[PDB]
Amino acid sequence: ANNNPQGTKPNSLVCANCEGEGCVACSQCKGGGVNLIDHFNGQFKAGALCWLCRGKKEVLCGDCNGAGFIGGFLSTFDE
Amino acid sequence: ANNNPQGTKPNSLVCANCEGEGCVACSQCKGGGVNLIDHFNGQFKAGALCWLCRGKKEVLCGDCNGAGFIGGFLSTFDE
Amino acid sequence: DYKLTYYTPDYTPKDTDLLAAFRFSPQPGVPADEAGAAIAAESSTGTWTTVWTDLLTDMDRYKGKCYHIEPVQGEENSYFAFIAYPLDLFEEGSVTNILTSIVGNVFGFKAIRSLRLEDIRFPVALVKTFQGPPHGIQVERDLLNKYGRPMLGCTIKPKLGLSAKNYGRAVYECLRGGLDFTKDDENINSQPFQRWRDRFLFVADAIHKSQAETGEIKGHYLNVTAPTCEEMMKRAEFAKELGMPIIMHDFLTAGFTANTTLAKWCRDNGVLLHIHRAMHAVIDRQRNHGIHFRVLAKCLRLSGGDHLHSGTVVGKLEGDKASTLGFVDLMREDHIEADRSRGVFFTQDWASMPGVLPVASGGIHVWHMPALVEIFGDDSVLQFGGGTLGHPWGNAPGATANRVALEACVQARNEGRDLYREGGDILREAGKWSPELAAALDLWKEIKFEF
Amino acid sequence: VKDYKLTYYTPDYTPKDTDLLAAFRFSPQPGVPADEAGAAIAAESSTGTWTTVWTDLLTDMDRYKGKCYHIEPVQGEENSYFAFIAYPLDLFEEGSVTNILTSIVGNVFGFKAIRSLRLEDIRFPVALVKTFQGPPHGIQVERDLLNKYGRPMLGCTIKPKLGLSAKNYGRAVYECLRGGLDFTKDDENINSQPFQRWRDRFLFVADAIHKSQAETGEIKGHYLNVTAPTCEEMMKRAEFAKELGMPIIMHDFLTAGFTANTTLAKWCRDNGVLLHIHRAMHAVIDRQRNHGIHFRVLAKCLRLSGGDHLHSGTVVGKLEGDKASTLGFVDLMREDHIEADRSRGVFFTQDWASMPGVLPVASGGIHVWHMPALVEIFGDDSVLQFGGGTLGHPWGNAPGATANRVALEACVQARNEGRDLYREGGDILREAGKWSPELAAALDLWKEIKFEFETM
Amino acid sequence: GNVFGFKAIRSLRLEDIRFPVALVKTFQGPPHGIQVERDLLNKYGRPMLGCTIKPKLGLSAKNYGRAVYECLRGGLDFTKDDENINSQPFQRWRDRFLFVADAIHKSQAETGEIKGHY
Repeated sequence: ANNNPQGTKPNSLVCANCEGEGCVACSQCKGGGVNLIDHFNGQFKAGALCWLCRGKKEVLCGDCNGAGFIGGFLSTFDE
Repeated sequence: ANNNPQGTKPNSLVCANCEGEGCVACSQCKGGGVNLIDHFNGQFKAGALCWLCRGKKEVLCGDCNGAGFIGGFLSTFDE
Repeated sequence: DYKLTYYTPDYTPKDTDLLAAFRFSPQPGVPADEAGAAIAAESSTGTWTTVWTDLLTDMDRYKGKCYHIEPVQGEENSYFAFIAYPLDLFEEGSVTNILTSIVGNVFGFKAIRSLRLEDIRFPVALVKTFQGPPHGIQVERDLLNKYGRPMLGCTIKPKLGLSAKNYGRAVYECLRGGLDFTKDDENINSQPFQRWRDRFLFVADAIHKSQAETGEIKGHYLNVTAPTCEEMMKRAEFAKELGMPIIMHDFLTAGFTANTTLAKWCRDNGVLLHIHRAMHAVIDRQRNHGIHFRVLAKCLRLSGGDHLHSGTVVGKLEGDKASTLGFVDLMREDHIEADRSRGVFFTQDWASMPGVLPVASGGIHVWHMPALVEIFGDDSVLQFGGGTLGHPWGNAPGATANRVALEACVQARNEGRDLYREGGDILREAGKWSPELAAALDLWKEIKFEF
Repeated sequence: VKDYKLTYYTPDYTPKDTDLLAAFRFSPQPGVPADEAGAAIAAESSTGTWTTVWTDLLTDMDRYKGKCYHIEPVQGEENSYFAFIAYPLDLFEEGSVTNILTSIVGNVFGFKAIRSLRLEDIRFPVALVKTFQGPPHGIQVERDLLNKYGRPMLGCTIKPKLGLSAKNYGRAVYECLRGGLDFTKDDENINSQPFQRWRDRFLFVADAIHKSQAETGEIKGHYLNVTAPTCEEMMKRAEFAKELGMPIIMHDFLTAGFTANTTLAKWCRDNGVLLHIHRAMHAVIDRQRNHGIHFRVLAKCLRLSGGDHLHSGTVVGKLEGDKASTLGFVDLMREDHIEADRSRGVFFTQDWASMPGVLPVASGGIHVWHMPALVEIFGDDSVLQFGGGTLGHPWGNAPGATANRVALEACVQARNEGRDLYREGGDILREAGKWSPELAAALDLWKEIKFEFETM
Repeated sequence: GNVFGFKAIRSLRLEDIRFPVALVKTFQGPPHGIQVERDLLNKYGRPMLGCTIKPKLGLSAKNYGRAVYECLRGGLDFTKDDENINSQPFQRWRDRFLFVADAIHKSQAETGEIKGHY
């Protein structure tokens, strides 16, 4: 996925990564919904649900934590 | 003597009127201690102690109330 | 996020919404609309999205909505922002909850240089759940039986290093002369050189003597600010047992919980409460960061209090004088229309809640008597510092000087004369039948100017 | 005092060990000198006169007044000075913070001949430290009670949820506590509000605590918010919370005041619960670097009044200029003797006379990739609050708690074994995220830091 | 504590002791002091003087009160209860307190000063 550590739009406050959505697409199944490769040893085998998103094709975003912007008690450190 | 503003010294917080003494000389008995004219008909006239300063030769400065400077609390909270 | 969902510029606010007006200055690079939406989101659920709120379709019932971001003229890189909060976010009877919910963590936002809270509007639905002033204005003017003129008070300046015996004697001298109230210094509680029970005893003795001697009703504000709540209640109960009619408190160092507790006690036990405003310049002195004082005056009128310090307006330039007149009107009156020229941002209706009494202080003397008498009117108290204790003759002569000057000015205002132009003339024709007023007019040489 | 040196600016004066010292940073109006402004600040904080007209009326005086004994310019800024002032001990009541505040910062901040004034530090003598109570329990007693040695403590706040019933609140608390956390925390602005009254919340939270603690075998807790309109309500809430058997409560020491905080601290000392202090409405007082009251003064006043935990803010994302100040005032509230050092903001040497310490709480948007740094900066005498880094795990709350627990234990074990934690955090967390799916999912959801050359 | 029982010394005596200010400031001290006590009394300039009642035992409550009244009317300031008279069978305490209060009020309203009995 993107490699912005924690970045906004050029002038706006909207976080660039999620574009203000607050949610991104799963990076394991690529929005597919089912697992593709066996991952650990065989307890997560291909054909079943995705091991990460549990079958929702949509996860939260790290830089902007569910807040459509950068700053505040969710995305930044409290002083 | 009757200069309108409270009048701090030039570039100095100290009040000019008393020059930091906090006290001035009586402008009625001329620092003498006894009356010079009759003021209230039949009550305060020459011979006895000054009617204003009661014979102490010194009164409080009008500009500052003993503060010794103009911007304090006893003086300047008249905004 | 081209849609902001928090900046609804066409939203009109209800009559059960709490409105707030901020003045903010955004960082370089950030626009104004998004800064307003961010101020609306920080002081509520701190999200623009709906990834948590959409738990079971329980959305947007507990979020604020910016609806006006007009800019302020004169200054640039500085704007006004209006915000509307629902009513079911706040609890009843608690001012701490309102403060915590609004100004809790918005001031620590990172994408703004500075942020100030200028006004606030409480709906009637929320005004009716607080107690308010214990007594008010009409009741506290009927209890003391003083009609048709301001009240007179004196502060005792030789604060520290005075035995309780001498303290009582000074109080007796001042009250016997003709004043109404004496005030206890702000930082005199229980120091080792003068404990509080002794002070209370001798002050009560002096009050009883002077009141039985002069026929009027006298009083002394007794400072009950304590380290805990048990000590505060002990002091208040003892001051009531002696028969004292009024006490004192500090609502910004002791807090709002202690002030609400004391206000409820004072309502139940028939005592009047005077509120001193120490430690207030720490919050609101700079015009670019803090909490304007009219917001704290409103919060005080809500929680409790009968008198309130407000500061003189005799020497302010303009705007500041207009601002102080505005937030005096916000305290004494019952319905205030929006007039931005004198601070008031929103229309406030108090639903027949009693008023609060302004107090002027800070080094005023007899020559200021006309101006004050026509600015604050007759619903106010006038505190004198050195203007009473500095008379060349003593304390009782200074008391009588101030009393004579005040009654002369008010009698001259009643007849229809003008106090701006010929106030000094009134004082001069009054300072002929009395030596004390003549000595006072000769000591304070300040006849500065009028009109 | 026109050309006389004012009897308030005595640079040849050295203070006693029973004097309260204060350091102001001020900037005077155009035209006014520096020494006169210092002497005027000294005269405002006490008897407001330079002369002897009022005071010396019949006997001795000049023993209830402050003395500015040092003035020096600030380096890097022009028209900005430091003034040091020394007050006697007879001016202050025994056991009251309200009195110290209203006697020092009472009405000096409104002086007209000053553009701006800030209170940078303060020094209480031991003779005054001994008349206060201090923290109810402290650090060691608290550690013994919770029975948690070695590691920092873990917590989670249910922050971005406002409108939940009481039962779902208890359910979320249970899922977090069962997963492996130690403390759960209320939202800071939750009280008895129409959608969620306080007694219901207390009941269901207590039930969740009992269930989880019984089925996991260790002591767990939830900071219940007992902030109230009056003191009767506050005492009712605290008594009912003790009845249920709760170990810890919460309070806001700036909107409720110092009288209520002192009363609550004495109650907590008598009844044996721990007190967690939440700093709210503080940026109103100390954000601008030119006016207000810096936060180390309030941290000292809280250590005096009462409190076991205190919010202090993280340092993972600050400049060294301010990271130094934060580390300074974190040492000012854990140790017992702090030597003067201006690089870390400490102005005076403070000795605490065996008074216990408080516990720093580091909160606000932190996730697993910060766990190395936080473990080596704050040490292991602290609490770590995870707001969003826990409730946002891709498949629940208990897995998020388990992920955070695993990461913390991995980091502290690695620190014990001698390895570094600045050049070796990433590979530590990646090696630990091998035999646990929860930590792997947590590492993939958020993203690494990559601070700088090799360290901070 | 047990230092006085130490068997390797013949005799031991504690002569003085110095309390630091840090420790002095945690005690209450005298309830009133000297200034306060003088102020309530309003007795300035002279040492106060008082009496003790040595015809101690056997006296009823009323004769005790009468002796106190006669002594206080003469011009003394303080009168004193006998050190070992608390609630003996011949004279209980409530009756003694009653009659002593009566005598104090009489003599104080008669002369015009502030009288007292320990």
